[PDB]
Amino acid sequence: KNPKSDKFKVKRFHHIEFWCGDATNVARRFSWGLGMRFSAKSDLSTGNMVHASYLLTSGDLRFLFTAPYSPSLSAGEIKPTTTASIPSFDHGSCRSFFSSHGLGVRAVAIEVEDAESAFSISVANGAIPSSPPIVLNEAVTIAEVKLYGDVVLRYVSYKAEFLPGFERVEDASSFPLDYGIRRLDHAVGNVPELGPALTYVAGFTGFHQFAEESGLNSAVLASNDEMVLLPINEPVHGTKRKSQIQTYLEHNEGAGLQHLALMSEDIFRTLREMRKRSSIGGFDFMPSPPPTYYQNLKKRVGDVLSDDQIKECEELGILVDRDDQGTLLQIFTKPLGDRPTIFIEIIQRVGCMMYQSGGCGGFGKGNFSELFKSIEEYEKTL
Amino acid sequence: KNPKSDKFKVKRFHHIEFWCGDATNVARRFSWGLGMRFSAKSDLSTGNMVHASYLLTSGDLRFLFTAPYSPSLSAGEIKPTTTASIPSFDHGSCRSFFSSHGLGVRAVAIEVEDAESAFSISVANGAIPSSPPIVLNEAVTIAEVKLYGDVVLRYVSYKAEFLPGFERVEDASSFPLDYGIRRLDHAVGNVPELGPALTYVAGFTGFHQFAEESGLNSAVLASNDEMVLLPINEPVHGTKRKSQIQTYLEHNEGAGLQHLALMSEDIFRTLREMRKRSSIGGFDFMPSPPPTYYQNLKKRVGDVLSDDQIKECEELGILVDRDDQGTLLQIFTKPLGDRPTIFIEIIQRVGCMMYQSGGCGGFGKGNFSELFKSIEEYEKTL
Ligand SMILES: Cc1cc(C)nc(-n2c(=O)c3c(C)c([C@H](O)C4[C@H](O)CCC[C@H]4O)ccc3n(C)c2=O)n1
Ligand SMILES: Cc1cc(C)nc(-n2c(=O)c3c(C)c([C@H](O)C4[C@H](O)CCC[C@H]4O)ccc3n(C)c2=O)n1
Ligand SMILES: [Co+2]
Ligand SMILES: [Co+2]
Repeated sequence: KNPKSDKFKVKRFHHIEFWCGDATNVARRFSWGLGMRFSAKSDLSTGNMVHASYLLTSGDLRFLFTAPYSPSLSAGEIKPTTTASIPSFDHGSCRSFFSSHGLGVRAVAIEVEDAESAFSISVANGAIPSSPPIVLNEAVTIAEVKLYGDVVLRYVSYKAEFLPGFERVEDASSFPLDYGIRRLDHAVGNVPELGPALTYVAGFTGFHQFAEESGLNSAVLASNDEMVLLPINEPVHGTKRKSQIQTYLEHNEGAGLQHLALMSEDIFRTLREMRKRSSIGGFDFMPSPPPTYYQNLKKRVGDVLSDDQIKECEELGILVDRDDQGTLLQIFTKPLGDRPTIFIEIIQRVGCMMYQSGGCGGFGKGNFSELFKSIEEYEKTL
Repeated sequence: KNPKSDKFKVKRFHHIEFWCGDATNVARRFSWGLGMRFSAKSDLSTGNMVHASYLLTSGDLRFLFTAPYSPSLSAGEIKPTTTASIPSFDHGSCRSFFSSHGLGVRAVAIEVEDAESAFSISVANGAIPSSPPIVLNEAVTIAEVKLYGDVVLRYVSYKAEFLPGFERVEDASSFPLDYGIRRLDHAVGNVPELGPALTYVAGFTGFHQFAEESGLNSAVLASNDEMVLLPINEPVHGTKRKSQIQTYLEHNEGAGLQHLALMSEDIFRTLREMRKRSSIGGFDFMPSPPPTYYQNLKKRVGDVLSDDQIKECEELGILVDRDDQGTLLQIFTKPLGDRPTIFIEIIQRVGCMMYQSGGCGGFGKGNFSELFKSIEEYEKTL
């Protein structure tokens, strides 16, 4: 069931903004590790005395990395005279976020039909305002409401190239890296209590519940065409192994974004390229499932994947799940930074052709049982 | 003249510590960009609840990257019960340093015969104490005094593997990168007033002055065998072009470390490898001198470098200077992070064979005039 109850017209995920201590070093690391090109900038060289912001892109995926300069460079400015290209930016909010949470996602940005109306309707329906609608160069409108913790849901709408005040990046600095990642599939929050978090967010968006012992409860909120997908997790206490959601909350100092799932047009090539770079500046992946997991794939998805394609999943540590509608290939990175908090998921979906409907195959919930069983079978085998 | 007036026995540069917002991302970026291997760690996986510290090495060059965790993880600790592996670390000092200065060098560490005696003699001779001598596992002693700004001169001495509490890094995480960098040649501070800075540092070390219109005055302090080299710069005001030292002080919020000069055993190979990676996660270099500069090298160092070796300098943007004792090959990176503050110099020295004496060829002061003249000649040519 999809009641299509969005209270305002939502299009697609637009970008993700990380708040950083040094945007240059995080952006260069992510660019090499994920195969994302340097696409735009707003910094001292573009007249921005307030913050350094660098945009990486791969297909439709947009990762923004932002850090504050010394407040002294902009001390004579006021908001009417600001040189910041992102008017919601605040030195104090950014420093406090990073000191509290470490490196992580400040903004989950979605493109909407009209950011001013989305902001008003959201707030009229319970959203806590964070930054009011601001029109940039009579061209782009941006507004922000609280999502969970210190993460904001950012609305952006365009009259008709990222944002005014950003400059497109010089070719020599723009190496055309590409490992096959094409768009953001979903963005996942960890919270202490799932119920109130869902009620808040579904309350002000109209997003509906998407139909779907290991330490979490989770549910997924979705827009009308189910292309904006926002899962939310809560911990389950008193288990044998401590909940990874609770470990997140402790190290993150509370709720925040847990993982970003990036859709690849070729998850085999993406993982080959990412794994080649894991130990030379890139990202590391979680430990691979045992061979028993891959023997069990024949019975589960042997009608979807060939023996060679299953063996390729085994070589790359790829996990596989399946819905009543489709099939899911997924893998998780180790944490992106110092703290055991945010990580990345790489994903590719098979099925649900109509274009492919959003969330085809689910989110991998079936792999909690399949991993456990396969680990037990492997332990008993040896 | 070398009076050999060190007040305590100094050996060599030991390491450089960067204070970071996220140590993981800076260390991975530096590793790929400079060809430095992941050598040791002290973090949550080693029992450190206080800070994440990662060590990169190339030859004798040691770069340490350190960031604080949430204070809540260590809130029940006291200094007698600390899990920090670096006892001078303080969450508040680190957060304040980074918020004030951005990414940069907190500690210039030198290996001494006895860190407790070096600390006592330094303080008895005017050094401002920063962290008292602390003996780690009855094996290593560490102590810190202020150098300039918020940069400390760290003393380390060994009874007889980086520091106790650090673990050597697993092979799979340790990719054996190497672009030829072998040791730290010198470390340079920017200060508002050179005179008092020199008098302070030379006062408590006994380091002597090393014998050597463009916006700076500078002088170099050196240990007895002149293998520890600490240049210090001050701005010169009222010039045509604004002093780069003054721009540093403004963006850094005061004095701090300006550049680290890394000696390569093969500066041609180092620059080839670094430039291949500039736009895929590595470091960018300053704009190359005009061809007139390289035509002028024949008259200056044609007895030192062949035509092919001069043409190789031209291909790589390498600068060349010469002493009465030796010849200097050098090049500078763009700033390492968001702010136009710290950068890196790659260097290789020819001559002064006895081993090679420290500082052979000077520090490139002759290239201020040579660059200007060659730019004027190139402008007139076109
Ligand atoms: C090393 C380690 C330690 C622990 C405690 N769990 C794991 N782990 C996962 O984190 C994991 C995740 C994050 C997902 C989804 O992506 C999420 C969806 O987007 C939203 C719905 C629920 C979310 O879980 C799916 C399966 C997972 N499976 C099987 C798993 O085993 N891995
Ligand atoms: C783009 C740009 C803009 C400006 C204002 N200056 C430059 N520049 C330099 O920064 C530069 C530096 C940093 C050095 C040494 O390494 C230092 C020694 O270690 C200590 C003694 C003095 C120190 O200068 C040598 C020559 C330099 N030359 C010729 C130059 O032109 N480059
Ligand atoms: Co997921
Ligand atoms: Co130098």
